[PDB]
Amino acid sequence: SVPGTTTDGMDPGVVATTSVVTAENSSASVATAGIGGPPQQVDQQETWRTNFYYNDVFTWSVADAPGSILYTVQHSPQNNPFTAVLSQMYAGWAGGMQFRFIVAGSGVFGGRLVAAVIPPGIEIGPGLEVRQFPHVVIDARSLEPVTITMPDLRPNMYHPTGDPGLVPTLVLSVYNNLINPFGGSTSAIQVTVETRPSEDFEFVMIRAPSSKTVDSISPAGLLTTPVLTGVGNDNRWNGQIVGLQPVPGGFSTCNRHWNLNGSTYGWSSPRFADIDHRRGSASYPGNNATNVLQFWYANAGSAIDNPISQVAPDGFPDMSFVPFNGPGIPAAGWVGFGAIWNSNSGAPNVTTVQAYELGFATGAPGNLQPTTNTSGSQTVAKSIYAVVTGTAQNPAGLFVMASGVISTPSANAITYTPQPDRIVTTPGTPAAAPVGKNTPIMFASVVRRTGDVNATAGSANGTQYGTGSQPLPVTIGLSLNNYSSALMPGQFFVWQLTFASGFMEIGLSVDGYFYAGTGASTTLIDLTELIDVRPVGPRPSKSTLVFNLG
Amino acid sequence: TSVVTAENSSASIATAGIGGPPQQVDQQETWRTNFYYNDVFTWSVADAPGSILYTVQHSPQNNPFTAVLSQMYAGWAGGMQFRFIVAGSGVFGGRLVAAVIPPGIEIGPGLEVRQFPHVVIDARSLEPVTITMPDLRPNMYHPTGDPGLVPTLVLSVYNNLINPFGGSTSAIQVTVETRPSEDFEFVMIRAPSSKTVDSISPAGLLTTPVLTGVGNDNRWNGQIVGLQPVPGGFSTCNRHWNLNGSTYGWSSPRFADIDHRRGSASYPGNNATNVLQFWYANAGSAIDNPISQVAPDGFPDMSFVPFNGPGIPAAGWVGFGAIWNSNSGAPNVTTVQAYELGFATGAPGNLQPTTNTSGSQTVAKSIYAVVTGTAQNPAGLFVMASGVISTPSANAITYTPQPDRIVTTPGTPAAAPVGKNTPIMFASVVRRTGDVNATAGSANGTQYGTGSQPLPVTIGLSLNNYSSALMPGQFFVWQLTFASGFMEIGLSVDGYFYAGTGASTTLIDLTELIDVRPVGPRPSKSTLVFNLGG
Amino acid sequence: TSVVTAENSSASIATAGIGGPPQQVDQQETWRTNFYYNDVFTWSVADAPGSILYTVQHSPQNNPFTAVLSQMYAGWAGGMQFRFIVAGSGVFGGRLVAAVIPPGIEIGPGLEVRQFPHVVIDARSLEPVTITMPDLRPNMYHPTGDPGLVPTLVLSVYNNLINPFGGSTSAIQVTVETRPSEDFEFVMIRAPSSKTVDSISPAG
Amino acid sequence: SVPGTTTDGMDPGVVATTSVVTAENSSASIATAGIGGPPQQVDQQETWRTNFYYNDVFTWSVADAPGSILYTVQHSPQNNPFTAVLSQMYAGWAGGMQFRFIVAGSGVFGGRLVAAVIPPGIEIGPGLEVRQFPHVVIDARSLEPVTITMPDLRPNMYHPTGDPGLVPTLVLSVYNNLINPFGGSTSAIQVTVETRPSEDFEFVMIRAPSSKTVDSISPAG
Amino acid sequence: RLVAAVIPPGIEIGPGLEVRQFPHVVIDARSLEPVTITMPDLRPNMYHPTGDPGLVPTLVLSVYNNLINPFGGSTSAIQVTVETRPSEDFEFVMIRAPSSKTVDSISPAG
Amino acid sequence: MFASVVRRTGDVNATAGSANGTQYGTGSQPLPVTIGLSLNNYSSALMPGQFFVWQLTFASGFMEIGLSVDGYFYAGTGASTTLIDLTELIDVRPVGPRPSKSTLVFNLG
Amino acid sequence: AAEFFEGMVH
Amino acid sequence: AAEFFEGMVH
Repeated sequence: SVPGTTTDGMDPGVVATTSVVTAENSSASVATAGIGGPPQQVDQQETWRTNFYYNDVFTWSVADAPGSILYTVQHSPQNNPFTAVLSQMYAGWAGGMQFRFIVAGSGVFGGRLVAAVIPPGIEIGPGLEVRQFPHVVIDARSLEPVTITMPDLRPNMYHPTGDPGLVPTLVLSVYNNLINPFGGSTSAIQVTVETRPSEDFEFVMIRAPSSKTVDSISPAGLLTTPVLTGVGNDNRWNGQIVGLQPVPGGFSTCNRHWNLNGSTYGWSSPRFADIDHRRGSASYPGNNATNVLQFWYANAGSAIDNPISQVAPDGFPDMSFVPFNGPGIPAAGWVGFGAIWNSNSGAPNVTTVQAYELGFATGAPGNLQPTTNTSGSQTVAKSIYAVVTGTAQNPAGLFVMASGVISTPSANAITYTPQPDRIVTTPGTPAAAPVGKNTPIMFASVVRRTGDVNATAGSANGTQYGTGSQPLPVTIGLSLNNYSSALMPGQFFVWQLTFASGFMEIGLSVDGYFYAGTGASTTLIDLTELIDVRPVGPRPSKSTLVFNLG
Repeated sequence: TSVVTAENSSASIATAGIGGPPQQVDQQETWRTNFYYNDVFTWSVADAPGSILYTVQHSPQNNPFTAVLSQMYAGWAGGMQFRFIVAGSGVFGGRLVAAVIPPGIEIGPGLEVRQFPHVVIDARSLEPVTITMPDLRPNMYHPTGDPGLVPTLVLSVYNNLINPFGGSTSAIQVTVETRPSEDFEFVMIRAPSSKTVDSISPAGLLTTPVLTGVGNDNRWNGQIVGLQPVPGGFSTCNRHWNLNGSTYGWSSPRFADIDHRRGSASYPGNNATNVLQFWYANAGSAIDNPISQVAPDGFPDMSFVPFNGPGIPAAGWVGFGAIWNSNSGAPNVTTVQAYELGFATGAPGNLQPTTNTSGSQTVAKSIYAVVTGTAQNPAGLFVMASGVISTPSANAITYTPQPDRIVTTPGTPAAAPVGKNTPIMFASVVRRTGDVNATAGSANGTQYGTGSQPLPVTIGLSLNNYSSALMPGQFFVWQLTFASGFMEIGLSVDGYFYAGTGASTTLIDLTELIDVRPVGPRPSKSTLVFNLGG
Repeated sequence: TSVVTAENSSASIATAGIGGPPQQVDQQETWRTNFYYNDVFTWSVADAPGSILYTVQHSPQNNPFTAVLSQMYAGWAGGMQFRFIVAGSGVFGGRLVAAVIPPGIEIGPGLEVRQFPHVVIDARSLEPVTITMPDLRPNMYHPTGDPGLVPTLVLSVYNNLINPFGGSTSAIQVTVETRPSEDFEFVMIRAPSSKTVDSISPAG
Repeated sequence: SVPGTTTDGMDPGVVATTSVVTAENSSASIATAGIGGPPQQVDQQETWRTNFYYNDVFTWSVADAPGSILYTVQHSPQNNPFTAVLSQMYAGWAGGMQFRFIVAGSGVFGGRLVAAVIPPGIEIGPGLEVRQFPHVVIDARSLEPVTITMPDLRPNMYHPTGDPGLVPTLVLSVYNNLINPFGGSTSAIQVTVETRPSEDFEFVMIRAPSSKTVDSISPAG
Repeated sequence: RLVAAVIPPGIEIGPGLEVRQFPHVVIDARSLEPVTITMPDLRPNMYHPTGDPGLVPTLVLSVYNNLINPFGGSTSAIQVTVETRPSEDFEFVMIRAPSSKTVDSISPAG
Repeated sequence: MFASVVRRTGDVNATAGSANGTQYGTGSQPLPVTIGLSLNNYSSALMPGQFFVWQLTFASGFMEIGLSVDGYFYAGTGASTTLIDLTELIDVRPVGPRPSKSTLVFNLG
Repeated sequence: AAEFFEGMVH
Repeated sequence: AAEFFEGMVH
């Protein structure tokens, strides 16, 4: 016989049954699931259902308090690779599954884990105490694998693939803390999870391959490898993303943002076309209409032609207006090439085509103040250069290109634009909060400036980074598809970026924000050696994402 | 229900034991007992007797459920059953032959399918006709990754199709269905994340919203609302990528900026007050562009329109931008205006439009008066990549650009009509300077700006290589479903799009469009359908 | 005359015993052995391949006699048989597909009916084509008032309709008929004056 | 032949007895709790009786002198999550409880612990000398769990739910100092306590739940 | 712990090959006796010609869990040795002259 | 004691985390606790010389508090005067009667 | 309970 | 070797 230190692919190890594996459960599961017809893929000699195959891995740290969850899965055919392959060509399932755990530790450590199976109706949250359920305790010095079987406890006859209903949940948490008696640098171990279908698992209805469903597919296909190291732009400017930078404290950007549910945070449908308005006053300071600065303003609520919200026109930048007066150009901000045009079937004015600074002002045309809230405000635009002709008509509008730049006087270092203390906020939004050690992340890119035309990534002074919230391919992939059931609130969908000398994990919550395990650092992480992206799955927000950089 | 087994099934089971025990062999499974859809092809009145209409090799990809199950197995063996369903009518006549060809024989015009063992298919048969293809292989099994030699099923014409009624209908659709044989099996389970090398297909680049939602063109970032065909042909190479990983020209697909650094500047008139600024540089001096040296990124690819005085020129490319000096330059305050960009020759004397890129020179003349005019030798332009089209009055002129106005480089292929198929050109709603409020309602027709291909497609095709995804001589075909009609669209190997509208110049509106669906690679001799609601 | 039973009929009979003994189950009854008219639809020359022409959900209202008998029973279970009769002519061409869609799948333009288990219907066929829809349900029975999840029968276009003669006629009528299966039953008799909530129709 | 590195939810491990566990205690307890009627909730195959469930966790460091008190618990049906729910429909209780201890150490440490049962009437605090009671000594290198039983030593015939009376107390102390022979920053281990009713725990007299409620017994909620 | 599996022919061997979703064996770092696994002949031919064998399987050993030193310091590496032996069904078939296709035309080892 | 953000008469706009400092006012008991203590009697729940202990868990650490017969609350912290943040609190679990001369565990990490 | 499985078996 | 020919014969 094998001496315990080598294990076969069909060897479960020890068997741990808590209280839910009963004979009547299996007898009621087999007999009732015959409403779908005769069972399919039921042959207890095939290689795909006799061996254990790889599902997952996780890490167990010394600093993990008792009662913290390390691994959770709902009951699904996605927990085994071959049933996940076979579920695209079937429309129903029933039965249970087996989970094999191998602890990669030594006989010098200490500590215990605990595993339990939760009934379908119980909410999996913060107030769940899994040590007051029937459970089983596993030592950290175990050499042979331990197998736990989760049965199918359901109130319905079978599980449709597009609508399973209520399912049980397997939870594995910390019983007692991990102890290393020598101390030092070694403070974590690893546990590997394999899976294998149970003897009473089956499929029923044949259907068509790659058929559509009433539920939702996993959000792994939108974020591929060309999105980061190639094509893919920002939400505010059409420039390729170059790097990744964290923020401390959080932010709230609500212009072109889409939730996991299909909904927008106000105006600005996601396409960099143009900015147009039909109502708004025009004026100019001074007694002479020569070499002046044009002054256009209109209240929030005058955007009748916007089909989403009436508060702002389409494609408007969500920047607070920095007040300036005189020939000195403003710092940062949003400036775009534009002109003016008059109402009542009117042609645009020839004599005034100039770059204007866009923003929201308070108390115009008197003392102009920056504003953080969009409700009860008034959109504004004023020129930075001198034009030779001014208009003073009450009906007037704008014509500004959607792509823009930043205006800076000195242009040596400045500051990444925009800041979280400058991004405006629509009514009804949830704000970013750093949970765990994970911090809100904002994508960085390269945008030209008015102070220097040649803004190349290299020498001749350090470059400036514009920051946008989410990529425009990602926003397109969420503006149509609804993901109410793809990811439960309270956790995030985590990927795994792999560089040439390290790896990091990035997340995506239900709020549409991205999380990384940066901690308290504000260093730009340049994405130049990144090769490939492999998705992982749904991970709880309390867990720490890795930051192995060389 | 009876299941058919192959003639070589006992030798096929035994010799596949080098891969282990057989997997997924259960004769009562629902994925195995029923026939499911595979493909479709066309039988035409112009097909000579002895012509090949359909050809398929033995593979586990000619079934929707063995293709899903082949993601987790490194090997297969066994036969496969085919079924043919003719749409047909009782007024037609003609027969077809289907036979299995052993390995080692050519498939071509010299193949005599009528002297193999065959079956005969009628043009007006209601019940389907069935033929079984065995696994005649020189190997013990077929490993997934490198199978070996396989038989091929060939469909040919016995007697040509006849329509004694007359005109209109001249083509029949035939549907192929497939279920596996009794002796089919899998061996040697593997990781599903392993070798993901599956026939790369250009089907996922054109989905549904691309045409009834988000999606832009290569000239403007405007919503595509209508397709317009043009008979005769056209040539465009600005952001136009073909099916290889290559292109002919500048301007990588992003509407970010137009930036150049070196180039002379001048202005007419002896007074520095209310003039039209004129900036010009020759072709070949774009050092900052890493793709092509001909033009900076974002420069338009239409010709110049020769105008003078205070009249706004018809059509063209106008954009909001400014001038800027060199030597770590900041732009001048008193010159921001709309500038009309294009290609011309003989500047600053007689400015003439040009067809070819070589021997030309880029120019930039302002359309509105600017109070200051510089004359410095080092100068450049900082213009937004998104722009509008200038117009003297509002009206509705024409779709722009015309196929003769587009400037192309040497070495560019041209789109040509093949049969009744005619190259098309995607349109969009854009703004103008003659009327800012270009609402798609009353007050005359709106302006249409026309490009080559959907920018989205270019984005998704510039990453991958599609050299073997489409065999040359065919198009990749989609089927557009409207509310009261349906249409068919093509995509050649050279990056162009076609439709079988014939010699017509009427716009087709994508308002009642519901969904798209991929068809596959189809030969160019077959006319694409045009059964529209009118 | 042979009567067709469903593939899931033995599990369907046993799990409906929570409603009591089965009612109106007599295999020699004249309301049960014959086919009767249900509906009619149109197949046009302008229909693209892959378009849906007919869609019906599993219900005891797709038969004139099970709809009368459902006024006095609070529950039903079992399958139902469909039949298709094309008016047609010998100068036409084109085929159709019919398949049963399980619960949980969309019915829409992206549905590929030709890769389900299906039957093929010709434009010039004289004898009718028959398909059986089983009761694939996640419940033990279907209570009248709130049934639950049901399968759906979908008719689509395989090859488009062709008229080589020319003008005038460009549309075909197809008639649907229905008789119940061997495993259909009722449970739990109730007052006929009770809940009168029946699909309100603007026909009267 | 399962190893000691995997422990099952019904497994007590090694049973460590003490001289307070006597047969006449059990016989007297049952025969005098019989004045409340027949015993209730005494089915031996129920899931809430057969499994151990979590109670507490505490820390043992190298700086704790011998005689230092690490863990105490008073005898009550509030120590188990399921006998606290069942006490809302009854007016009395009688019987004992089992306590399971798991020490999370390694084979390189040293040091020992001590456990004893304290009869009612004795003040629990510092200066309570545990090693001069009948006691059990448990090593820091133990791999299997150790379970001892606290019986019901009471001067009443049953415990009323509002007013139980005098109860015994389980105290765990330090026998010898914890030793790390390497020395450094790693000087602490953890012990987990779980609980399960014993074979003679029962309730007696049923009553309405709309009587003296759960907010009048303990201020836990 | 480590992990070992046999890869059938036709599959590309490199980074991204997921070994734990094959049928595999897990070996601990504290094992004292040697562990032997057998690679069989999974081939699509009837024999392997000496010049041109054809498609062959591949044996891959990967990392299951990270190596842990609880003391911590400079000693973080161990070594594994591989040895080989023919199985009970290995054989040759057809004799030929050694002055045929030589040893310098088969592999460029010399 | 139990701290609370209370506005001041020199700046009525000031809230928690403001740049001018945070103003705190303290009380002995929470209001639901003293409401529940005036409706019931708990003589037969705690001997003099005992605490009723609750375990409070956080995102990082956990601490214990105790309630005496007199109605005061306690925590074992020694001589430190630092405010406990009590923002990332997760769960509260009862423990029961314990001796009063026993140190309540206080580690935030 | 036994009659249910007995009827389904029979 | 004998089992292979035996299976093919049977």
